[PDB]
Amino acid sequence: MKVLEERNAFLSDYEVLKFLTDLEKKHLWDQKSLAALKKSRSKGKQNRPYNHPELQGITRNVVNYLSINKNFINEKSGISKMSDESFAELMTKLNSFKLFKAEKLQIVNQLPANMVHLYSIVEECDARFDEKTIEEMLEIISGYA
Amino acid sequence: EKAIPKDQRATTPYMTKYERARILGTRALQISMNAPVFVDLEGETDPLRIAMKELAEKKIPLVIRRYLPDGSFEDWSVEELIV
Amino acid sequence: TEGRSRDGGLRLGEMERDCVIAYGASQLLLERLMISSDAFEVDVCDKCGLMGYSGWCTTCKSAENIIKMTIPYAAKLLFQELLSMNIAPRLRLEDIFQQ
Amino acid sequence: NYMSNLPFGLGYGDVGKNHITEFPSIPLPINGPITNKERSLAVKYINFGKTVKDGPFYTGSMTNDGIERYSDKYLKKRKIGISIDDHPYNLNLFPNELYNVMGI
Amino acid sequence: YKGEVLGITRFGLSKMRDSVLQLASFEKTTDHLFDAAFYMKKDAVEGVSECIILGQTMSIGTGSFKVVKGTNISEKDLVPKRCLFESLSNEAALKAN
Amino acid sequence: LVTPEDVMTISSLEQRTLNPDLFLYKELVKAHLGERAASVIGMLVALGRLSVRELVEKIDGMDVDSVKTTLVSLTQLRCVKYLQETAISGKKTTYYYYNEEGIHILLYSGLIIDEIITQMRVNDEEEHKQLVAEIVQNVISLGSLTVEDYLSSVTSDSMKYTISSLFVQLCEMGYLIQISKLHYTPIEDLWQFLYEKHYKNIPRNSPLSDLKKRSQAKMNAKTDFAKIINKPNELSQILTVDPKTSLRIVKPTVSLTINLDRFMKGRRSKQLINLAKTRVGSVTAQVYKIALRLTEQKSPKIRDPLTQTGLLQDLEEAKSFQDEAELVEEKTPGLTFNAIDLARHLPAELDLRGSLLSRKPHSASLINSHLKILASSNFPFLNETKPGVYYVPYSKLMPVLKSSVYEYVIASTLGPSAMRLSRCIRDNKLVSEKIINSTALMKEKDIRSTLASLIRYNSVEIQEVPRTADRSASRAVFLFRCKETHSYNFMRQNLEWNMANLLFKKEKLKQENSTLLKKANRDDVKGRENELLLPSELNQLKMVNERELNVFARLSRLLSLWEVFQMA
Amino acid sequence: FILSKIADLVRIPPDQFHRDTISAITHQLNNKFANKIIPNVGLCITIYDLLTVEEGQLKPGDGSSYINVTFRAVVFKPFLGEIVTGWISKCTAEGIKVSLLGIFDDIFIPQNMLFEGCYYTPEESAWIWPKLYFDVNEKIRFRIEREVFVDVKPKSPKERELEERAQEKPPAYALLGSCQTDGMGLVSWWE
Amino acid sequence: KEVVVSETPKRIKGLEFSALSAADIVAQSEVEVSTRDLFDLEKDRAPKANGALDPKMGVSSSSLECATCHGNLASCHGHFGHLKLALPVFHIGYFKATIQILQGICKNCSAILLSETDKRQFLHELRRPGVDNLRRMGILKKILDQCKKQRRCLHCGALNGVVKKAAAGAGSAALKIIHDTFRWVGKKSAPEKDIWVGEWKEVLAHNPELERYVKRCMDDLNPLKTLNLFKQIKSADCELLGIDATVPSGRPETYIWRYLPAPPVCIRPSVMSNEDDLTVKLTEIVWTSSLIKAGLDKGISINNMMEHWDYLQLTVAMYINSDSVNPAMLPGSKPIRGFCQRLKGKQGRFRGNLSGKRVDFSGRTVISPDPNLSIDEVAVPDRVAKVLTYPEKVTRYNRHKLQELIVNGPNVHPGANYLLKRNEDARRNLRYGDRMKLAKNLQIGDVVERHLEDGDVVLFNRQPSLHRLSILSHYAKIRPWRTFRLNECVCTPYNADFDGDEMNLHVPQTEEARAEAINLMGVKNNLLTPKSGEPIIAATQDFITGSYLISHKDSFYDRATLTQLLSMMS
DNA sequence: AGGAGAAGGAGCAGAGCG
DNA sequence: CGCTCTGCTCCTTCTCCTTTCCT
Ligand SMILES: [Mg+2]
Ligand SMILES: [Zn+2]
Ligand SMILES: [Zn+2]
Ligand SMILES: [Zn+2]
Repeated sequence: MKVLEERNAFLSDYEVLKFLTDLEKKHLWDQKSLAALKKSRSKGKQNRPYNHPELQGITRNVVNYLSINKNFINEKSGISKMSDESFAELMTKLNSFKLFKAEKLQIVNQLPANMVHLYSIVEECDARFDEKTIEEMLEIISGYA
Repeated sequence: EKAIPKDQRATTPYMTKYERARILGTRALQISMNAPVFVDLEGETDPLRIAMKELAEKKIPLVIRRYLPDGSFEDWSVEELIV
Repeated sequence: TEGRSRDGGLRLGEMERDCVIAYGASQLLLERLMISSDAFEVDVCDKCGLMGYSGWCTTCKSAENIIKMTIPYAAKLLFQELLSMNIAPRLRLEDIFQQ
Repeated sequence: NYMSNLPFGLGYGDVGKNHITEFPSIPLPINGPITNKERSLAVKYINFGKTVKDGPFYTGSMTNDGIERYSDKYLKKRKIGISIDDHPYNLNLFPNELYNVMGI
Repeated sequence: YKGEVLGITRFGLSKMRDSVLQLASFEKTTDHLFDAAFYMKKDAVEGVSECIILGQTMSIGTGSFKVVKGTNISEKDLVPKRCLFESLSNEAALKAN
Repeated sequence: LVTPEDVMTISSLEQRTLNPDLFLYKELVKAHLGERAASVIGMLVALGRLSVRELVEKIDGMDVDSVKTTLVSLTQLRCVKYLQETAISGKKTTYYYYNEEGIHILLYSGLIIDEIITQMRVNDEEEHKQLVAEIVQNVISLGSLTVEDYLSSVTSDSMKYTISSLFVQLCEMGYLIQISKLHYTPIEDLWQFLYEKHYKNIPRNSPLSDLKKRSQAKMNAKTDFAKIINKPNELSQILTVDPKTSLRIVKPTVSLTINLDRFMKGRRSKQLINLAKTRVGSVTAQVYKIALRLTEQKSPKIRDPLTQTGLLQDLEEAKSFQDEAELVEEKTPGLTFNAIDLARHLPAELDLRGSLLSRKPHSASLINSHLKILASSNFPFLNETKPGVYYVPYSKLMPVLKSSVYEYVIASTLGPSAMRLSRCIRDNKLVSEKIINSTALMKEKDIRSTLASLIRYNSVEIQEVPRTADRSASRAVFLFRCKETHSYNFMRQNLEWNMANLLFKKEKLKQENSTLLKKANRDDVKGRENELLLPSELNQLKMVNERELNVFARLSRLLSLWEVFQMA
Repeated sequence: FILSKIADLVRIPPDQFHRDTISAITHQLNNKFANKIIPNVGLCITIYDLLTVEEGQLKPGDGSSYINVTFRAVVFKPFLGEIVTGWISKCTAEGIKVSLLGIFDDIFIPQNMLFEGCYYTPEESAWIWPKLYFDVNEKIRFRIEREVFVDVKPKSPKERELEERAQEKPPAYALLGSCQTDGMGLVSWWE
Repeated sequence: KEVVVSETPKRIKGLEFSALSAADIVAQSEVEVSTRDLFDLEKDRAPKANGALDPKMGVSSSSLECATCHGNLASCHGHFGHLKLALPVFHIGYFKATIQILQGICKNCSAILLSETDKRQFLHELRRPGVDNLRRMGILKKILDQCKKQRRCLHCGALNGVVKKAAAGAGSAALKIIHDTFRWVGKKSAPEKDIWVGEWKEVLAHNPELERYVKRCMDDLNPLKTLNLFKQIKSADCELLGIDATVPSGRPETYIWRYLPAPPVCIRPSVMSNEDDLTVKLTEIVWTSSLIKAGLDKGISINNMMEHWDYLQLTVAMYINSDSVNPAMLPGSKPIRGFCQRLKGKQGRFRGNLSGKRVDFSGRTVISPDPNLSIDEVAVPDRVAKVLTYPEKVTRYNRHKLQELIVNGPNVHPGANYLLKRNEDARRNLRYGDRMKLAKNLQIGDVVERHLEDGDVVLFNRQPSLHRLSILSHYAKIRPWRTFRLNECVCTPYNADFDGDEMNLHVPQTEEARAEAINLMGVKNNLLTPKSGEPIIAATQDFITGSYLISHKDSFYDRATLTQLLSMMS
């Protein structure tokens, strides 16, 4: 019952969508089961593994939240439909612009495409750099959507 | 606390009466609480007799942990111990 | 009860439990001497070895170190009588599992 | 009947009820008002007991997160620590066993 | 077995039993319990008498070994995993500092 | 009604079980050092002498390192002793003790600073007061100190003489001694070491008998013990040295500590003055105030010559200590004094002119009158060697001081009828109830009530006398005694417990109210907390500080109360 | 979101022996840690992986396999340098409570740290600025300054009985933030 | 909200014995027993608010409520009270321990009568890594002899004599301790003796009758004086006495009666009313304590007050153990049942209710023979087989047979008696309720309590149980008569002789108990006695004489006789 | 009962003494 | 050299514990 490690590697808001989407794909996918599917499995009429209500509800709420538009703008999120290669190949500009932090996860999902949003993403963002590496980050991290 | 390795084990390889009775009782409990079995049933309802049949056919999925007085132990299965 | 008229249970005495020990039968002793005679659930504190009630310590008013377990009702009664003199039989608990 | 007994100075009305206050009732004359001398004595007592606790010989203890940003940088350090090694120790007064923990 | 001839009486039975519960179960119950209270005798519950009194499982016979059920679980499907992840965090400042 | 649950919170029945010695020492070290020091000190006091591995095995903390750090801190504060002994069969195992006199410095710190400030007579110069206060504060708060460390702990290019000339003045008055291994060594163990090596170098099969050999070892180790004990107490060779073209300056290398014995002697002088003020005039006691201060520096040791703790008392020969005490207290040349000596040190304010009525300029004939008054008083305040010679008989004045303080505590707590009955039974011996009525003239019902209220403490003992073979309480006649030793024993434990309780209450209050002291530390508590608004916070700070000051005042009064019983 | 590492004891009933060992371990783990707060680490969401599984041990009366297992779960716990959106539902004159999307609404962002020119209008007016205000069911942004926990439950049985006769701590996971810098409040303020 | 919760199984590891420190006794209470009236009578014998039967400590019947955790005689575990005493009194369980503590310490300063090196050696001997009770008792006794040998306190130089207890009788003056200070000083002059004679000179002058009683009058240790001495014993020397001073209540002062815990009413229930001895005795305790408290402030006679204080001693002494052989000291007055009497004897707690009990699912009737009964089998009457159910859990392999048993119902022998669903708690009696639909709605996790059938494992027993073959596990066989039947071959292990002999039957109620019974105590597995290894189950008188007559040399059989004999054999 | 255990006495060689 | 301690060794008085239970 003991908690061993308080925090492992930061599970950024990129895999927290893929894992939940795969879980829903494996059991209780509602994108096509709403058509009145009546597949019988194990002879009980349940026809689904893991009827578990609590996990299904919370995973639906997380997938719904990450499917709603990422709220840097007022219609997808920009992370729900993120190609896997994109996360591994848009890393180049983020790493080249040495922010000197671990806020790479902060930008990949929240507040691209604005100046005030990028400014409030990090502290004294104007003071640290205001010459060329604000518009570059905006045009890179906003170029996905 | 540690486990005596498989290559060097110094205990008897003959199953004992106590080990046999405990194995049968535990398996009977497991079956009576609706566990899958691994022998052709024929016509039988008793978990005890199903367990006896499984033991005779050598198909019980349990292992025995033997505790020496110092505190180490060895692991013997039911398909290894003989009678 | 023990009446000839009531549903008087049959006594499994000292000699009989000695025979059953000699056969080496532990679970049968458990069944015949606790389960089918007087099995009682109790709550015991883990920092002090004292039985509580309803998940409450009633000696260190916490309800945070309470553990449930089954003991003979005669054992419960003996512990309460021992506390009624100036004897405090503190019970120490250990985990069954964890190797 | 165990209720027949009764002392002379006691009537039936007084006995039959066990009541021990269990709260103290006889004070000491030392809890009067304060005096200026005792006031200044308390002030120096307060300065003591405080100076030692803020001193090196404490041995008292029986969000430091891992995330790194610029807030951690140029952050005013709360305190400049001290150790057992700092204070000058006369080696004769201490047994040999304890030399390892002190800075030789 | 303890270097001297100890009988099978109550006085002899204080040989190596060291168990207040079973000594009280046998004879001179209150004397033993009061002595255990005074000297703070701190016995362990390992003897068969204490096992019965507390309704625990004996350590002899069928209670002298442990039954264990093999989990039958492979080993290569227990590796840690995170897909296309570690490109950013550590390497964000792996140069110029 | 009050339920048992409410009892455990309001009333102190939880603390009524704790031992007074363990409670007070543990609370003191927890207040001044912390939780690890309290753990180690509590384990030492509860179990006794222990080693480091035993300390690790006992205390939950199994980190030897933590134990070693706690032990070095406790040794620097000299709250512990050590005895590094070697076993003949092999290796050597050190051992640790709890220092009674080390903790009593924490228990007496404010009083110690008070005495050092007042005795230097630096009331004239302000900076002198701050200087001596800082010296004594730093010494007590650091354990041991050197003049080199103190001088390097000041800004350079200054007048080091101003901060060093009083240091030698401190060392010359006995308020500062050098520290050696005898301070960290048990007295009885030292006596055991010295008693041998004198019973071992005896010739084999010597003509002297075994009793004669043991006696020879006793009186041949007593001299070495006395030499070793008196060495650090009074040997001014450290301050006697003098570097060229310089003043009398102490040796840099020697490390200094407080001298608890001198402070205890000063406390005894204060108690004697305050008790004398209750039997003679203020003018007579004014001279007694300076008579006691003159002989204070050379006064005999107060609690013990360290020789009662050193061994078995004797077969019957504590008379060999009583006689030596009388011999020292009289035949000390400093202790003996005449009416001429008191003239010079007499206060300037005192006049002595009209204080005396014969038949019903600081003249020596005035002093002799008051000293004769002191000798004539029922309390042996002074005694005369020869007509004109004077000395204070401590061997006979301490029992009367103890008995008077005890009976006045009884008067202030229980009834004046209780005081009268206690003195009646003490003056008498084995007095029966009828005789109590006869020689006390008080109603028997009231006498019985007060006797019962007095037996709840170890003040009146009952001596049964049975008239039948079976000691029935109907056929027996009951007597009474006083048993002064039991009564003083109970009185000191009660006061010690109450001091422990007060310190515990203060710590609890600070624990509950540290939430404001945090903001106080944030905003520079001294004088600025008004500017931070929060009038509720300021009022709470005010009443908690008032409670703290009251706690300290009551603590000091309790100290003065138990001092006399702590004597022997 | 972060990843943890927790050891535990998991009991597998004989009914589920037919299933895969990992497929039953994950099921009991999900039962235990479905949508619940683990004290002093945050609110767990979902078991992510499984790293250590001991051999199942049986006690003398149950017949089930008791297994020690260590795993890495998915937990929601931002610290300081975070930014979370959402919409506000319920407001009261003690501060403003903004909601998530059906995960938890136990976050309380005070009015005093909300920008500068804001105050509570009891005239049914949403807010006041000295020059724009938000209202219910509109997009917002904020931060968290300090995260607090509460785990108190010392209810004696008599206290339980009296409470039941007469009939608060909903949140065991409470967060507090601020809205000082421009950019928060609402993203549709601009553009 | 919805925090995680955990439940880890736990095992008993060991008992640890001590005494309660009079702060634990108060932490242990819900009320204080102040009055002497059991019932207020203003509400028809409703118990008093602060009396011996105060409802806060539980209820004695099932029609009431316990006012702490509201529950009847069933669901209420029980709660304690406390009972403060006006004057300290001895604890008869710890009386000799109090004597032993006194004999080892100084009676003036309460320092242990040992030397620092001597006590260091004893301490080293006590803490040796391998030391058991026998070695510890030996070392402690040696310490006792050494301190009894010491003559003068090393700290205060006082005088210490023998500290025996005043021995006058079992009941009267038994709990009195006398210190004989001047026993070891003979032909010597000591300050203690001089002070003694100086004290005694005054009394005789005023009272010339005590000249006869000049002797005796030892230093008596009353409970209050003894308590005040024990509060000063240092902690560092508690180990040498037999006390662990590391923990609170590890103290010699906690073995003196100053608070009496008031037992739960569960322990002392009110029968159908009539009270019991424990409650009566504690009412008497409250009575005498209140008398002492009221009289102390009234200045009642010291001779009178000490006579009551001695009476309160014997009252709490007889409530812990009935040992006042001469009860004539009690004006009201040894068959009373104290706490000690509730644990001793053949019929006490240990030998009557803990190591040996009375069990459910058992029967007893006369035995009869049955040759056609196989050995390994016992024949059970149908009448007792219809009441001795075995609880069979529904498990996907017996659902059909279980619902057939439910349909048959308790009336027929192949039937069931109770039903217990998974989610529900109480058992549904099958004597009523249209068992036809219950059998249809039977699910795969319920438990059916069905009659004893052919093949069920049971235990069989005869008394007295000399060797282990007095109880053997058989197989059941339902039969039309009333006796228990067994094959005459297995009569030898029981020592049975069908002359009116009765035997006991037990039906194990769990799978594990069943399997161990049949696999370890089964007749086929116990054909050989373990005292020699020789057969014990074999032929008997007629089974032997018939075999001999068959195999005699004079016996010749044709084919018809041969084949009939073989058919009879099978 | 019998049957050992245990706590207090009572005389006694021993060993040191001036 | 009797005397006088310190210590055995011997002895007397004082409680505990006695079988299957059979409902
Ligand atoms: Mg017969
Ligand atoms: Zn507790
Ligand atoms: Zn209750
Ligand atoms: Zn003493």
